[PDB]
Amino acid sequence: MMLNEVTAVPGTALPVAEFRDHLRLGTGFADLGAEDAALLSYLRAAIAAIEGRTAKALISRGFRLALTAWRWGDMQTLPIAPVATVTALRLVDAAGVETPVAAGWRLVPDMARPRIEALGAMLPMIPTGGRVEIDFTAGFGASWSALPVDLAQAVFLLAAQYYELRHDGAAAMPFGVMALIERWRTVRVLGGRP
Amino acid sequence: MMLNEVTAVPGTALPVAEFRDHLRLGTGFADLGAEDAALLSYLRAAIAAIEGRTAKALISRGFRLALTAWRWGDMQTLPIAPVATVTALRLVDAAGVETPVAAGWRLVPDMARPRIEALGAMLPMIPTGGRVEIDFTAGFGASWSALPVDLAQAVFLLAAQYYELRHDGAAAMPFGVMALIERWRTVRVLGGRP
Amino acid sequence: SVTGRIVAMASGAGRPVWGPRDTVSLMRTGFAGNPVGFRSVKLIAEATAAVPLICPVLDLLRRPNAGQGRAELFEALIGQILLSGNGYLEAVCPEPGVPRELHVLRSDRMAVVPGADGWPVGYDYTVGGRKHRFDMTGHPDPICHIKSFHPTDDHYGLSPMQAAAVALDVHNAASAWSKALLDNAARPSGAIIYKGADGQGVLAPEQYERLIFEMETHHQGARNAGRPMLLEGGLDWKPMGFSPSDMEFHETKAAAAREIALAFGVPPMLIGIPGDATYANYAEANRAFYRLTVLPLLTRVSAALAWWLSGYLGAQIELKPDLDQVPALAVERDQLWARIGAAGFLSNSEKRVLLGLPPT
Amino acid sequence: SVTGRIVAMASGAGRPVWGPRDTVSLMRTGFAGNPVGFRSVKLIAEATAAVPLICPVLDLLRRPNAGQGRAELFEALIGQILLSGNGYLEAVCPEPGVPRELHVLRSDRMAVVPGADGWPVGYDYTVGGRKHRFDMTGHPDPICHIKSFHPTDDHYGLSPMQAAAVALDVHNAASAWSKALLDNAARPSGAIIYKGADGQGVLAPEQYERLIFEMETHHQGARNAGRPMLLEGGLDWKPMGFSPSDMEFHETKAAAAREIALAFGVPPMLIGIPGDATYANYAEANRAFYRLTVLPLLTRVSAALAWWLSGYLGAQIELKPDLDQVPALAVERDQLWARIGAAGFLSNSEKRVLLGLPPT
Amino acid sequence: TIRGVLRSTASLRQIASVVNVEATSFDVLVDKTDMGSGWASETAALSETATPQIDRITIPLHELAAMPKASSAFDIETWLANRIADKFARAEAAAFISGDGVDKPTGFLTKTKVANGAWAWGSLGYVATGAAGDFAAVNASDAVVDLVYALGAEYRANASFVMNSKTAGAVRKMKDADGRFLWADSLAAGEPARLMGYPVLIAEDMPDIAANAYAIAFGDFGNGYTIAERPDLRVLRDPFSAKPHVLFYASKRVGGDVSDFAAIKLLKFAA
Amino acid sequence: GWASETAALSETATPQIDRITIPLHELAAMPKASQRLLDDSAFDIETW
Amino acid sequence: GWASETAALSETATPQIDRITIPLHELAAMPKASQRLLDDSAFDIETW
Repeated sequence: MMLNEVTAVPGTALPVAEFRDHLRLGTGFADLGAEDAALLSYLRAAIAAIEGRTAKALISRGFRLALTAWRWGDMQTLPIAPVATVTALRLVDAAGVETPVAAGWRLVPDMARPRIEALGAMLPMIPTGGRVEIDFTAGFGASWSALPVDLAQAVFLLAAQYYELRHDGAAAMPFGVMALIERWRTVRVLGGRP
Repeated sequence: MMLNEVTAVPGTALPVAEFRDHLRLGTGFADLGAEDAALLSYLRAAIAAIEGRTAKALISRGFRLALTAWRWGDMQTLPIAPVATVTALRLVDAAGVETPVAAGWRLVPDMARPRIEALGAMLPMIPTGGRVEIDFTAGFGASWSALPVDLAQAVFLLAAQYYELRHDGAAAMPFGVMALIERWRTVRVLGGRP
Repeated sequence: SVTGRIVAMASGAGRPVWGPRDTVSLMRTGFAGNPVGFRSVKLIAEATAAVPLICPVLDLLRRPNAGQGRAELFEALIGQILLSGNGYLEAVCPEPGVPRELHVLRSDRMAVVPGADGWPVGYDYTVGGRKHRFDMTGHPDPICHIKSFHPTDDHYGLSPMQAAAVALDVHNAASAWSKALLDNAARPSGAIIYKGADGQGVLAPEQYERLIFEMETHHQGARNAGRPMLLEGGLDWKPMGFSPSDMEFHETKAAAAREIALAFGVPPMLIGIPGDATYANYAEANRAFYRLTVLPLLTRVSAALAWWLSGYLGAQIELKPDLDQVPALAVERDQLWARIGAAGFLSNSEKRVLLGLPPT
Repeated sequence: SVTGRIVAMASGAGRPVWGPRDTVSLMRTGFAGNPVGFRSVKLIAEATAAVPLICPVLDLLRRPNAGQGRAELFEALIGQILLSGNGYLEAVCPEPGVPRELHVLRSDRMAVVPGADGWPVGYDYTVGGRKHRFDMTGHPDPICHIKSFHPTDDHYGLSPMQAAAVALDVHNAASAWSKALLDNAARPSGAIIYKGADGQGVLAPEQYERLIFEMETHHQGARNAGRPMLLEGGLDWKPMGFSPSDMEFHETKAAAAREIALAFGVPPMLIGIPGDATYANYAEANRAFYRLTVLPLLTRVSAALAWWLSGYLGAQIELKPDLDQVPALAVERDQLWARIGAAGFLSNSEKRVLLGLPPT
Repeated sequence: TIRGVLRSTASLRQIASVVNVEATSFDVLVDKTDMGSGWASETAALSETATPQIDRITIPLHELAAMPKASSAFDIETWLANRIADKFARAEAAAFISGDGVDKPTGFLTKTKVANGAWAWGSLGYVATGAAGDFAAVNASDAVVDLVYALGAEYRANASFVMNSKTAGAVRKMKDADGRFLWADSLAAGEPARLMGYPVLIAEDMPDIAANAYAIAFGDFGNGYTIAERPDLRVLRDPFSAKPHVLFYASKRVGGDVSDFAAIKLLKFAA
Repeated sequence: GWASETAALSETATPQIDRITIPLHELAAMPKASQRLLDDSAFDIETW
Repeated sequence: GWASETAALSETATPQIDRITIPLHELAAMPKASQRLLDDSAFDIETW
């Protein structure tokens, strides 16, 4: 299960022009001077901190989930939560014949537990040695405006914090960064065999 | 159960001209509009924070509840609480055909339990491998004036906070943000099977 | 019989009446599932088959059909009565009198038909979608229908397993509680906690394979039980326990295992369940077993064979249990022979007529 | 009969029906796995072989084949009935009457065929992928198929191990709980905690070999039990305990060790499991064993040998257990000889006919 | 006890020839024509008079399947078994009457009908009523009686009418010039069940009275229509595929078309 | 449905189960009878 | 197969069977003998 991203964000999809406004608009020094491409490097650091704590995706990037054995008999919960439309469930063998499948499975979308959940009880078996591989597109929307705005504010509360102070310096807000994230974290209570 | 929104709020329905009165910006300046691009960026970031802590809606935008298997045999409690006039339980098929169904389902309005209970003792069945999306418009009212005012104040107590401090900087009221929210949260005590 | 016509119309004449749906599932969950429900029926059905009978007709009962002996027949017959409250016996008559085939039809797939006057006209053996519709609108009436007593139903029996159906599901699930507890449980015998200088800190895979090899070799196992285990800075060993160790629903299983044995009527001493000594010394509990739940059951079934099979004959025949040379009733036979044998006042032939002997 | 013809075409005529899936796995986990399930079958199968029989034909039973004696045959026969509910006996007939070979076919690799009229036409011995297809469309019918009673199935037995299949997995895993607890457990008899000036600090390998050698020589072992153990600054000795010491699933294993013995019907006193005294003094529990689970089992198999082997002869033969000079039933024989021997009123020849004697 | 809608049960099964078959198909063998023997001449060659050309008609023995998912007051196993046997008894009734060729028994209405009097072997014969909407206005029931007497005296020993309910309605609506109900005269009689001395089978899968529809059939279906089938019903009590729904599998296989094209005669409501 | 050989037959529609409720209303009469009228008259008023 | 079940081999190719017909012809000989020859000869030609 490597789960590398196929493509990253373009960078032009990120709200750098809006984050300059969350940094100092309506109150402030002026527009002031901010290294523009620096401000893009703190948004990518705040999204990747909230993509990890929430297990969401937020920009709808393309993924590739290549894992060897199916965990359940049929279920296969996908980790990156807001999903849409499996690109392909191609199945490579130990030599690399890469024979895709086009039926036998129906992705059941959900923000809680996205699944693969094949038809009946038969999910495509794995060639011995030949890892299965699932390409999917997971996230809310293509642009920044399609996001839930409370989750978008948790990026701006966090990316501004990485802008305001560089090293790990000390400094309880009601809806802080942490309180806006907790309704998007994954609540799991299984430590068991299934 | 995906629960996305069909349409967002218009933005012109948000009280930016009244939120500006709240935040004590200024009365008779000739500029008066340098903050309009950001004030509604914090009102949408504070409503969406209270829409998740309360599971309420507040602007009565249209929703789309795309789910596959029914949670209980007949009930199907909807997540977004203040509802009215469920439009369409169009029953999609395994692939393609979408047939809207009158189906003999009712709607039990409540702020706590917005059920969709069926009258024929069984909701319309679900084609195996197909979803059942429900279009419904849920919220208090169309404009800002139709809200409960204490919940409208909890947006103004919260979006004023995001306007006054940008990053997560720490800084006890009788009826604060939290104490106004708590009569609108969902009080549940079931972790069971049914 | 005069009121028979009124109840028949409500149910619907000419149409099959099924009764209990879940009957087949109590068999798999209560007779193939737990030993107490398994042993209780097997203890009775192998006891009623062993009791001889008193009448010709018994030549049919001795050899009913191919591959199904005399004792094997009543195990199938009583084994349906204890399981589903109903016994069925098809008679196949190539010959006009005393039909030479008997077959215990299972009561899962049999259904009654109320008919006109309330007493049944059809029985339906329903396997797959296929029916048969046996007919009761005749004189020989080819199926004897032995009912257990049911006060509320008019067509079936009560099946003691239905009365114990809660206590079966307690005993099935308490026994499966301890099974899945032995299969889903993580107890550790301790935990080597490694905090570090910070509140959190991992240890490197160099250090981690060092920690296994001193734990694998020198601390785990029976042979390393009690090494003094130096703990440097940061490390600490918190030994865990397992606080309910024995006795996971042990008495509620042992109480439900007695209520299952209560419903079928076996004493707790015969089946082998633990419990307080109610009966004393097996001269009582075996005599109580063949007097409260075997011989009343056998004299009720044999009374139905005495009447159904006499409908094929001309003369009516009685057919009762022997209640003699059944070796569980020897304490009732010592007690009755020594009473009259010690009564020396009345003469020799005057007590042969009491003990049941042919006088001389 | 008539119902059977309909039943066949539901399952499929001419095609093998297998029945139980796991019966090959319950043998390894329930008869080669635990002693209670092992001894329970061995206690019964060695009891039914010891009981004499009453009839020529028994000359076959005394010497069925090479390397498989009379007592060894019924141990193989009943040992399949208790394990998988089915007994099989192949007969090889070079001669027309009384075939001189008997073979207990194991019931893992045998499958039935329903045939046309519901009663079986084929039995299929399947080892590997290779079959035999014994034929039942004839009169001698070369395999006797002894069924235990099964209410839901029409072709097989119930196999008491299937009814105890939860209590086997409790007893197998609770016994394997204590095995792997004695094999995976790190208890220390203490821990010498060394913090240091900091919150954390290791001790140098010069100091550490000093610390082993004063612990190896002067503190561990029986001979160093209780040295006063000076602890300077920084060092500290925290003695650990072991809070569940005995009794890891001790009663839930012992309750499951009784439910296995309950299902096969052996008393707890004969097998040797601990428990409350139900039976008293072994004159009862051995008499209960040869009356509730041996002689009903043996009179059911012998009733099938009396009918299958009579299909090879012309005249039909009865074949029953002796129920005489079997020394567990001596308490039922004292009780019946002293009753009639003390009955002095009826004469001498009038009681030889009661006790079973040849009259004089 | 759970109730259901009570559907029609009469199914053409009890008047057609039911043959238990075990193979994949049932081949009936009917000669198409006569011997053709002539009165011989006293001085003539007299050879090879003729021979009946035989024809094999194949009953394909199709299968019927219904697959419901099961998804303690009433017990589903007995009830669903008592519903799916009814649906297999009713869905084959439509195929026996107006089934087509594909995967199902071809009913006797779908056999290229030819007007009687020009009747050949490969078809079924009909008689016309008159006006296209209904029975003839001047003399009703003349179509019924010459439908009876245009069949053949050997098959009329045991022949029956086949209609649905609202064609027997329109038959009992026939009345004389005083309005006295030619069939079952009073309002106190009921269904007389012996039309023209022959039984009536109310089979609902027949079409009703229309512009050209063949709403009334008449025949000895014991020679006419052959139902070849296997008597059992498959019962896969499936504990797999879906944990949520049992999804029982029940199937019966059955086939049939017409064996004898002379036995069945139809009533065309046209000119 | 008539199942073909090369079909790989799909599952069919499980019949909808309806559940119609009887409300079970009450029907009562409360006649008012005089005590003296019930004590004096020759007729059985409590029966009538 | 061994590893082909994971990639492909969702079904293993069954043996495509084949029917070879024995047409069962007849072998017939009809020699013509004379009635004079069948009567004059001392040799039994009818059995030869």
